[PDB]
Amino acid sequence: KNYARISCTSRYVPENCVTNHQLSEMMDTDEWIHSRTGISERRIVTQENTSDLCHQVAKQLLEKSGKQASEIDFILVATVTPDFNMPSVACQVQGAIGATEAFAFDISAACSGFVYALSMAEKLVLSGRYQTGLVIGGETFSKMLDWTDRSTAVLFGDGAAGVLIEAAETPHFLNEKLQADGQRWAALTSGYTINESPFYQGHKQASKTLQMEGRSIFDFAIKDVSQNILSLVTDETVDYLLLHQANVRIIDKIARKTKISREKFLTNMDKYGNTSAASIPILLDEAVENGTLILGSQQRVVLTGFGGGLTWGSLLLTL
Amino acid sequence: KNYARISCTSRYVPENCVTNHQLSEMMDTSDEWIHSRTGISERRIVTQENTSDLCHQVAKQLLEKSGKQASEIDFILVATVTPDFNMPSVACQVQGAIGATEAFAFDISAACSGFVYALSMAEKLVLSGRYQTGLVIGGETFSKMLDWTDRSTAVLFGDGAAGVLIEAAETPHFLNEKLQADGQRWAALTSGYTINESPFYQGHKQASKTLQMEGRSIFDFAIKDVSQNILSLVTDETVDYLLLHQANVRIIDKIARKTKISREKFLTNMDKYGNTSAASIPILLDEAVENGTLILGSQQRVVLTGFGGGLTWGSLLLTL
Ligand SMILES: CCN(CC)S(=O)(=O)c1cc(C(=O)Nc2ccccc2C(=O)O)ccc1Br
Ligand SMILES: CCN(CC)S(=O)(=O)c1cc(C(=O)Nc2ccccc2C(=O)O)ccc1Br
Repeated sequence: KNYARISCTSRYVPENCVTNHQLSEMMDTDEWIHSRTGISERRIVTQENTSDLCHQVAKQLLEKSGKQASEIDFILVATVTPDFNMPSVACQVQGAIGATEAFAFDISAACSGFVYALSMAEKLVLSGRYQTGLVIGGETFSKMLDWTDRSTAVLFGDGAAGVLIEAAETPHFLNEKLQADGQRWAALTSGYTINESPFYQGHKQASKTLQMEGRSIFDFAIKDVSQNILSLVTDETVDYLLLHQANVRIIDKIARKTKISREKFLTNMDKYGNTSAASIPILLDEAVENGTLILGSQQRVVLTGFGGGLTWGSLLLTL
Repeated sequence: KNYARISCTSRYVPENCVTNHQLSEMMDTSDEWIHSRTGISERRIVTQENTSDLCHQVAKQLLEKSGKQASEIDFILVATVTPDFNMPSVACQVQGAIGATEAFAFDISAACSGFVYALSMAEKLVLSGRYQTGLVIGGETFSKMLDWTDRSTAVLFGDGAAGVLIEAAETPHFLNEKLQADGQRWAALTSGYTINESPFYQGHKQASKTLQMEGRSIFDFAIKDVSQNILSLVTDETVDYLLLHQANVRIIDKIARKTKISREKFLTNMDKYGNTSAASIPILLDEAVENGTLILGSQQRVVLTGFGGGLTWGSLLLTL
């Protein structure tokens, strides 16, 4: 019994809802934002940090699935906006829910973090040493954004979602391709921390607040992510695709390039905008609560993420 | 042929070298004060390199020493809690600088247990049959995260990195592992907080990024929980050497006594490097291979055990 499947899904975002309207009044930018990106509103934290969000997801997953915290063999969080560098968010969550038996760590892979982490989760299970784990992508990008730069401030939201993953009799994780190219890392940065020790003599002026090269990542998505997807499926072999919800125009393009039915690409960024590592799991959980996807349906679903790094990767799983 | 094994090791620390003598003039205290407390004589401190650079060198050296081509690498894991950016990972930055164009890459956050956590992870990856060659580097630039006025913590840490090449093998090398965590104590050991000053945030948080360390809580923690962790894998009979996080030799002394394992088997490293966090074990590992103390493909029973922020701890039992 070596195979793994997703056994439960859960999401949690902050109740504070911020509209393009609100952001524009505040910024001076009207809903060219929506036609530009497919975004209408995101959720923004007013009191929560990232562990607060991931906690909720962890708590909900235990509730809905009816497992004890002590069943969890491990907890991976894919974030790039953790409360601290140390402790990891996962350790904070692991404490908060009393999963005494779990080891936990965070995975740093930007918008690919949830796919990378679900992939690593699958390996931890295939080994036979671990049966049950929680994988959660969570992010509070609002504390990284320079809110007076309308270029990006409008793009990102805060949120969190994840899944419970347990061992199974039959395979579900069918294939995967994980890729990266740090020869283009310049294109999407955040969270630089400046060394001001008495011994440091560099005066590097990297930003602490997020910064992206808009044209580069966009171009990178269409060409590279499209090839990565086609590396796993054609239209005949996939039923749905949950892509990192970073821009609806990317979704459109990737669909035409890949010749995969546009209908099959679920969308979400209208309500949540770009929540990075959280984006796929949020979408996933909505689609399940919508009734679009059903655990055990055997629907053929590919999850594909892409973002800073640069990183990208796809999973083909039968649900 | 799906068993990970360590096929090569290497390490890199900045050139700038800060002796107790120096800190003691700096911090206005004595040579002996520093030494008595830490058990350390000198340690390396960056002056122009970030974690990504220290890891770069490591990867670079593992490539040259193993005579492997970067294009052969399938994955790069970096254990670090002091990255250049949160995004991109140090792992990716390294992956760019060495043209490992075929490898995917990410960071693992698990503080002073990172290397062990990460090594464990590479085993699963290789074990799956999807990947055969990977770099697993622990590197840390913790000097940027200390209040250098405080002789209490700042005299403890040094910078640097070091890691291993892992390759697929016919015969299993990784025998047993136990990874543990206790987030109910995460307050004990913290760094790198980052305050939300968004226009929407109405919370009220102070936030030195500078480390906060509850000394005796984590000292007693290490002596108790680590010991029990080490014993669930081996006893004195079934181990040749143990590579532990180099936090403070007195922890290594007390743990030896609890486990009832020969003290000479616990390799020790800290005089000249100080506490290098995720770096500590893989640097100890490369020195020991220099000495010839450890010999690759000898079948020496070895256990690498880490413990640190989280709280995290964990041990790998592998055959060298
Ligand atoms: C030609 C596209 N341009 C406007 C429609 S844009 O470059 O300004 C732009 C371009 C992107 C983009 O390509 N984003 C990403 C691409 C890959 C991975 C992650 C992202 C992300 O936004 O997180 C998002 C928003 C805008 Br506005
Ligand atoms: C009672 C112990 N005291 C002096 C012997 S101490 O708190 O100053 C101290 C206490 C520790 C310690 O307990 N460190 C750790 C414990 C668990 C995990 C990691 C570490 C680490 O320092 O990396 C290390 C050095 C000193 Br000096």
